Amino acid sequence: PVTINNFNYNDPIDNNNIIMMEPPFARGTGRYYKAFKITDRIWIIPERYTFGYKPEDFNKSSGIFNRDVCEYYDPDYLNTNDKKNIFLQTMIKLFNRIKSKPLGEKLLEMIINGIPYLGDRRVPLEEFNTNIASVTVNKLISNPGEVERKKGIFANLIIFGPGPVLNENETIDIGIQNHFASREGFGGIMQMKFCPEYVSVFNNVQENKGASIFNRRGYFSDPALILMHELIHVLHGLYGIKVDDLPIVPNEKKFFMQSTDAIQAEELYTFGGQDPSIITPSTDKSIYDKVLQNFRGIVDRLNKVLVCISDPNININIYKNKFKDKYKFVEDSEGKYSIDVESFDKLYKSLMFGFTETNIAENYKIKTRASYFSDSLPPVKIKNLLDNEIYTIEEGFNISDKDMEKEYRGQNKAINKQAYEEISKEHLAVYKIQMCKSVGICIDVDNEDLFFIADKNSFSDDLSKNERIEYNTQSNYIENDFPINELILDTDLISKIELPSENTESLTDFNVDVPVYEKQPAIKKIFTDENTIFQYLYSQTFPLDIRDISLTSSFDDALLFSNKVYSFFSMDYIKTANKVVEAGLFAGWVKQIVNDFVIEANKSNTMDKIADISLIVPYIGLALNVGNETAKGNFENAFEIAGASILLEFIPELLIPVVGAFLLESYIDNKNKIIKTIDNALTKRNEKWSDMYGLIVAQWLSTVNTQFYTIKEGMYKALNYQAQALEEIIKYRYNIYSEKEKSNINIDFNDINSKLNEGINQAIDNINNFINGCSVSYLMKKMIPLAVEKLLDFDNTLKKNLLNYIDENKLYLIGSAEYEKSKVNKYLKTIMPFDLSIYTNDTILIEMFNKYNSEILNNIILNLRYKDNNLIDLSGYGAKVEVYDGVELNDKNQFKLTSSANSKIRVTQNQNIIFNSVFLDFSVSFWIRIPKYKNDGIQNYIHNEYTIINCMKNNSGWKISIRGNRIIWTLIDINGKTKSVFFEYNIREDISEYINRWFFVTITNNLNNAKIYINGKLESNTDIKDIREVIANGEIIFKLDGDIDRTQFIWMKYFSIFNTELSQSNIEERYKIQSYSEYLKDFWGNPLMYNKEYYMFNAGNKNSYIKLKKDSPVGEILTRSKYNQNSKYINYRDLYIGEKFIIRRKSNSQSINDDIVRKEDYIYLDFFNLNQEWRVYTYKYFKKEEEKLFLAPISDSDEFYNTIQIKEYDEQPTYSCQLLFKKDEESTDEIGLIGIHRFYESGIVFEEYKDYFCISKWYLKEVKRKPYNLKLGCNWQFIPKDEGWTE
Ligand SMILES: [Zn+2]
Ligand SMILES: [Zn+2]
Repeated sequence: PVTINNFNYNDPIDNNNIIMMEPPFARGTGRYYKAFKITDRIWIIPERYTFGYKPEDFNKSSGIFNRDVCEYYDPDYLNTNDKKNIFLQTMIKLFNRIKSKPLGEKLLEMIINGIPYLGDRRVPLEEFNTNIASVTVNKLISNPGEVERKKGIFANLIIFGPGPVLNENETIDIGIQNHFASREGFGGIMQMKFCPEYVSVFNNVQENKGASIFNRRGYFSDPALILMHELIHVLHGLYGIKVDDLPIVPNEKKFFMQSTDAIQAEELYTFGGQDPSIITPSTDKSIYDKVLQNFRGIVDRLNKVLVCISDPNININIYKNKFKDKYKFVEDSEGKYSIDVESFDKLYKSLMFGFTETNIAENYKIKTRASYFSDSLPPVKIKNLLDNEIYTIEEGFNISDKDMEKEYRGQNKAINKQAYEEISKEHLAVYKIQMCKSVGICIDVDNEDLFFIADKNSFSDDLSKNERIEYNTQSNYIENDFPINELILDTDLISKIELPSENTESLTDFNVDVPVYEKQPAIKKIFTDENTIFQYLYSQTFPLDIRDISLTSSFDDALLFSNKVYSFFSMDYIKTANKVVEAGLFAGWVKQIVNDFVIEANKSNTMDKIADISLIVPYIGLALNVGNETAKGNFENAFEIAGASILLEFIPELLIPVVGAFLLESYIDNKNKIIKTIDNALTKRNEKWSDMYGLIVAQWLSTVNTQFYTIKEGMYKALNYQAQALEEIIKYRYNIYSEKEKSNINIDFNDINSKLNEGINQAIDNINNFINGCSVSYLMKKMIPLAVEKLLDFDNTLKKNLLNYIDENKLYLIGSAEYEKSKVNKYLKTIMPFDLSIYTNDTILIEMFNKYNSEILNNIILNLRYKDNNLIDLSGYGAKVEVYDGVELNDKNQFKLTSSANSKIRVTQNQNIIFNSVFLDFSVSFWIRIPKYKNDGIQNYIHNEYTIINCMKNNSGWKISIRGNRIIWTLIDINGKTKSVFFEYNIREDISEYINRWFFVTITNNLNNAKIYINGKLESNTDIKDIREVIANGEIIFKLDGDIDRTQFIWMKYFSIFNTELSQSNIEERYKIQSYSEYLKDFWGNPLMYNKEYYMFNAGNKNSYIKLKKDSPVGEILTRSKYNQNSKYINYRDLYIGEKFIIRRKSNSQSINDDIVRKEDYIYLDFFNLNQEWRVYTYKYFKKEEEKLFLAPISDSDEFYNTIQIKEYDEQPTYSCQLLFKKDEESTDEIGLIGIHRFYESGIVFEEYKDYFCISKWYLKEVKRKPYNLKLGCNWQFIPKDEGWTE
């Protein structure tokens, strides 16, 4: 167990537990410091740390020491004995809190027992030397007034009070002659500058600080955790594993980049969580190797140590026994020490991945920041840690007896206000970047607010080096993970070996390197005329001396006038916000504008399913103008085109090394060693793939996800600036009224802020999801594929390398050279799927990833869409698309393939996507419109099959072809085996649902079947179990290829490919999404138009048509004529028959050219009666359920309704539409719907029933029924002449 000593600052010096110490950096000169032994080998010196600092630097100045910290200065801290005593008692309390749990007590025990090796690199291997500044420190025994008498002591840690900056805690190691014992396996006395009262503050982006922007937000740190973070650094230094290696350095070439010190892997390991993932596997191993090497040196020393020249009283055996336990070396029955790989591995992982801030925080139930790379905030002062009502050893601030245990409420700034005090900004110094324009106006931006973008030099290029393979050679993976549970239950973790006595010979060689620090300017001026995120956010603020502002959508005006504030919300929102009303209408106006704010903010949940984008926050570009000028034009469109990439402030240059070649070792005659080499190179190959992915993840996290983090913080600030502006306006307008008026105004400012704040929180959740999705998108589509390219290349090189090796050994391999030759083929055949969980166990990140992978739309690997009279791939995988001159394109995303040789599209797919899942798993979906057969060309139509889409590579692939009325899907595996599935529509139907009409096709392939779906319905199925590997990523050629008629053509739309099998549910949904439109459609499925001649079709009376009756103003209903020739293969009813109708628009007298008919439009239904245009009317005064419609010349009669409202009552896809007669646009009095009715006629000569073009109220209730009745007589379709249909 660990004993924490007790004492008061004024207690007498006893030369044992309370001494007068001579600090290492004092170089054995100057005065001593009263020090207190809080525990064995650990000392507390309650005084400011002054080594390397100038006296005046303890005062706040125009300078700063660290560019990424809001530095608090206070030269009076610890300036009285009572202050010193408070420091002591507080440290005692923190140590008690630390040991209050197993994890912490073990951290302390490891630190107490991790005594520094007696010596360093300059010491002979056969000796212990205690006479060096990193091992021995002196204490003054003599009387006060002379250094006459001193005594030496061994020590592990010396904790001082803070340096100039109170909130800048730091652990320092001792260097001598440019080297550090704590970095070379020996370990050495560690020092620390620490402050328990002024703690750091943080806030989670993906979360919310008690959902209160108007209230204080964020959480303050538990000083016990801050202390344990530093203790972890001490631990590393004591075990001599605080090694340096390739650091993460920030790119600082652009003005928007954040500047900071290089970050060592040891720092990221100490924090834990996701940060270790920013350290690539290559570097993880480099560090591992360096430490192991450090330990080999120590173990050899233990085998060679014979004497201690500096202190004859040192018992060699005791130290050899202690160091053996410290480093976990093993010892044979003779006394020979050696390294036990298993024990070293466990110790290393325990020290680097077990004891971490994140792991300890979780164990002690203390909240901390999400990552090392997260904006730092201004610190706060803790009022009284010594007050058990505010802070306890058992629970810290999160005291259950105060219901502050749940959700870390004790650390919540908005909640536990009695626990802290804000800091005077006058004592704070922050490094700012002054962005000046070439004129002039200047904006100050805190360095913390900028973009942290790791420089390419941050990553190791070790993957480019050659690797020698041997029967020995084994895989090398370092799991940046360690089960904290076992560490806590490790029976032999903590040493049970005697701790040597601390007294020793006084130090006489005070040689040591003392760091020298100095402030740098707190403001750096840079010049740029750019108006990016910083400028846009600034335009949303106003000075403190101003109280009357007005919102504006003009960014430039906002920057120009102090009373003008920029808003990225709607034009309507802005106008309403600046509206001034009378006291009597003020309350109403407040409810209105606040409600509008919520609505505007809520637009963050906008969907864009037609573009295959489930979520889009449309106003982000207007809000920040981040990345590639996202404020100009329409953001949604720009995002559909370029995706996540447009939001990035900078596109990183990735390090993706050409993997080094393998050198296999030969073993002639030795059948085994040769086979082993083959197998080792294979398993090693997988290590390269994994290591490569690791390199990608590290770069994504430190160059890309960091940028997206800044965008999220920016949006949080933007939304708050918007709410603050509105609150300012509301206050101003309210305060213009007199006190008498105010009394009668019903307003609650707390509720206002409550509703605004809630709207913000909802928007933040949406924005967080949107941005995280973008980040993962970039990783998967813009990073991973580039790594796959190199890994695939590597595989090929290694493939020929292995086979060739199997040849040169052909003899020594006898009857197996072939078995292990295919062994290579089948191994290098299957590639390693990328799984982020392998490189990190951060819940937030893993969840982001899993979310992304659960969205079927991310399985889209090809999505050809129209943009600027051209077809391009919007899948994000960058397929190259060449559309040749013979292809016709329109903005309705329709494209036509004709019989011309140049009517072709060439698509070159991305070869770096896991498409070939080995068992064949993918889908193709598209809309198509196939013209009707030519009546005198029916033989060739039914006989000649022609390809329309062909995708082959090495004689393997797939293709879509057509033979008359049949569409065919064909697969051809690597062997040449073939399988087909097809859908054939009938060509003898009176009225067909498919011939020359747009319909939706979807083909899915899995291990077992090949299925064809038509309009969401499964139509065909073919077992493709026997079919082997199918190469599907060759060039896709869209072109009619076969013995076709020169008049043959095909229309297509929305062609897309999924690298997964779509479910019937996914397909149904896609069908409905792509079928959706604000406008009605014609019979062929094209947009319905005004001023276009159409024959009319009735879904409830298919074979009937309308004809103006000869002697009367009515529409008689007749039977359609039919195909008359004698072919046995075809039959149909004529479609171009009956009156030629034409839809005219009612509103806006913009003439009668042409235009799109939209649902709910008011129209006139006319038709041509020879050289005249007649109209369809309804006699106003009928009392029966229905009546015959009145067809006559155009005119305006008081007795007839002439206005029709075109409707769509069906909620499901249909080309049918309905026609409604209402008393007038405004009223809700429905006359009825246009349909067909049967009448009985009995005259002098004829008796029979006849149908007429009518209007009936009966349809009004029927169209409400579910499912929609498609057979209703009020369902009409408009048929215009079309080249795809001849009769
Ligand atoms: Zn640290
Ligand atoms: Zn940062």
